[PDB]
Amino acid sequence: ALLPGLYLLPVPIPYPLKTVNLYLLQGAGEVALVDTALGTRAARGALELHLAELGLCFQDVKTILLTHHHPDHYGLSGFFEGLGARVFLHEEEFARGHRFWREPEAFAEASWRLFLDHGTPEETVEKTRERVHPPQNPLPLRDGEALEVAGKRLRVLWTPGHADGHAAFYLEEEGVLLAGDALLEKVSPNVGLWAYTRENPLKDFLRSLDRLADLGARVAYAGHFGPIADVRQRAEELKAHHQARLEALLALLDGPKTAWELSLHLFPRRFAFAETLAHLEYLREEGAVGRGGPPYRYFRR
Ligand SMILES: [Zn+2]
Ligand SMILES: [Zn+2]
Repeated sequence: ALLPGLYLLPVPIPYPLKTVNLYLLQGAGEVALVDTALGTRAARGALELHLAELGLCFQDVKTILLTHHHPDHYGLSGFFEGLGARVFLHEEEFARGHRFWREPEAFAEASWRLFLDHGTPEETVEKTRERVHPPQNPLPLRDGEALEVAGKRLRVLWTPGHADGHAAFYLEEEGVLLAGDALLEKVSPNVGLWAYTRENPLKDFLRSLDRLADLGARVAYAGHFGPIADVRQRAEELKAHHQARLEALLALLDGPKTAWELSLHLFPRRFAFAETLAHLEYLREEGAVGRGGPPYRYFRR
């Protein structure tokens, strides 16, 4: 129990992060989940056992609050919805990451072309899609809106970057931030440029870190790894981290290079590619780099 009626629920995931952190809220006769893991036997089983420990079934969870559309957070939302749960998702996900799951053919060609144009040589995504149960009627959340959930009051903080409609949930009185993947303690959360992403995802991400830095939160519980005791400090560390990565990427451009080959050294794979692309497009917008093609080869001015 992180607070009375607020519980950390670690769930195994078949991705390099290995474990996703879900948050269970119980109170005032209500039960809610922040994030849902995904449809594997190991993930479903772990979540069931967690709920059982609290005396609950899947069917007891009537409210779902999603930080973002990534499979490790969004994967079981449609399952819970099928049992009668109400699913909440930030509005900016709807035409992007949410559409990606709902309409497999909406971004398919662009997704592959983005890889190919940026030097990727000739699916795990299909395996992922099989583990994802998209909600049919999710309700759009808005930045700054206030939710009364299980006796607690949560402020919706739109924090784009890691995902377009990424939302953190902030308990203002307690100063407790449910950060999702906008902030992590050990590594940087991915900032990837995908076919459905906003124009400059890294710029969004750094502005989101600024927003969280000035928030005044007393503690952050994120989507992965351990608790974050000093939120401003970690936000400032992730700022500095990406500044170092930008400098590192500039150094790697000793000649014209593709995003694929660059991603091997900037990250000594799919996520590495998208992150590298995000950093390149940030640099290009600033004018620090240019590109020929397609096939795109980036160079340092
Ligand atoms: Zn994520
Ligand atoms: Zn995650």
